[PDB]
Amino acid sequence: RTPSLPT
Amino acid sequence: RTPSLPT
Amino acid sequence: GAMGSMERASLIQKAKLAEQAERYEDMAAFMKGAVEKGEELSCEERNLLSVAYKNVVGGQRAAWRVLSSIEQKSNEGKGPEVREYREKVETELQGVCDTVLGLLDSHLIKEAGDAESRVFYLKMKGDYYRYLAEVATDDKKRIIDSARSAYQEAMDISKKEMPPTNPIRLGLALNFSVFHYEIANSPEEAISLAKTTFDEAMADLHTLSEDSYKDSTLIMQLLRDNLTLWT
Amino acid sequence: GAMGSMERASLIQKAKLAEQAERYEDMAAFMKGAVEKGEELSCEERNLLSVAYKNVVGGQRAAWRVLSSIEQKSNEGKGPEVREYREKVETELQGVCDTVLGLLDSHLIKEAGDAESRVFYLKMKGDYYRYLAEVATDDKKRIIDSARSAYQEAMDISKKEMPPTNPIRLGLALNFSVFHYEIANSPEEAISLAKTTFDEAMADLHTLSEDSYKDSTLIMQLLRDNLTLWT
Repeated sequence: RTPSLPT
Repeated sequence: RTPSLPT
Repeated sequence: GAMGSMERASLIQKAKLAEQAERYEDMAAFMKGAVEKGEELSCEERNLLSVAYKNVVGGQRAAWRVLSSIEQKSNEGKGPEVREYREKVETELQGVCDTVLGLLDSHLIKEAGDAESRVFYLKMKGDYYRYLAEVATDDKKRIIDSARSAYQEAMDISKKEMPPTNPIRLGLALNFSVFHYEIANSPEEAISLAKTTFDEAMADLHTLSEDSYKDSTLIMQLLRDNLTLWT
Repeated sequence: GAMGSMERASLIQKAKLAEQAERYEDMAAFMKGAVEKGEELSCEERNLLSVAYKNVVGGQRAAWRVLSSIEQKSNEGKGPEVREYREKVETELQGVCDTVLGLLDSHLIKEAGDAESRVFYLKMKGDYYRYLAEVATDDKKRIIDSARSAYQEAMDISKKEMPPTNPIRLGLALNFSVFHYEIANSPEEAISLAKTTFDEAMADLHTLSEDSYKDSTLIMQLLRDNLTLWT
């Protein structure tokens, strides 16, 4: 999982 | 809150 | 239903999957279904029941404390929303406590003959009455005494039938001591129980395997932590 | 209903309370109710809508990945329970995505005229189609193209109407680049988009206040983190 934008 | 026993 | 159509073994299998997925509401629903099959629970199955609902009501209690703090600050000369939402969370919490107490009464406790199953369930009963006591405002006194009574019966059995290092006995003692300190306004009883429990366990460690030693000392450390906090 | 009888302002107030209490399912239900009042959402209210559902579907996706991993291991010559429960979580997840997509289509996007509201909602639409794509098995191609189309329209508007340091523009670019890398099998497009976005933001930092600088550079760091991961 490449991190997406939190919030 | 005094900690109670986890689990 | 809604778990009535699923096999008991499948409900247990899915409870373990739900635990891995940290889906505790699901886990609780699966374990409720398993209990409602009417057979007694194994040691591992009792643990699953505890884990599921403890996590569910744990979230609810944390939320309730947040909302209660805000409501308290709001007092001391807005609108009804804070109180409404705290009441919503409170009602949901009470519903979960009532559900667990219902399973224990229908019919887990009455069929539990072995000391460790009986003590396990009575300890649980004490806990869920304690959670009800945390939000109770004199219904409260009867609720508190129901918690006390359940803890006391569990203590009596555990002292007679289990070694002082038994993790179930230790965990019961730790929570009953927390009840004394946090609910019953009896800090001295809380401290006394914690210390005697810790000392009697210490004296029995020499009888234990390395793995049992690990299990017992972990809970003893939590007893000690509370004593350090209290004194 | 079920939020139909509550004031719009009370729903917003309770969404903020639910966020403080980390009760994101409640928060989402409150925000759904607020949207269904039919008025446009403010900047802060859009953020609340995003926060609520992102946390809800975030939990579901995490659970789905756990169960999917277990199911995959189970293959490679037990019973149907793992697949059943993964399907249960999957269905629930899809339901949440469909709910959010429903709010966006009825009628948030069509009434959003300002660049930043329109881009915000289209970015959200792209995200929830992306979440649907993560579990899709050729319905999948149309789902992927729906995600792409929403992201693309948001990109076109954001490039024309917003500065390169705008956090909404930056966040859209970061997620569209993740879509390229994780969903569309286009790592080179992902890397290209991330780099151009980062460089164009860098060149515009000098125009910003200290607070705006802080906001923009935070998201730029996340772009950079992904580039480091990808190269």
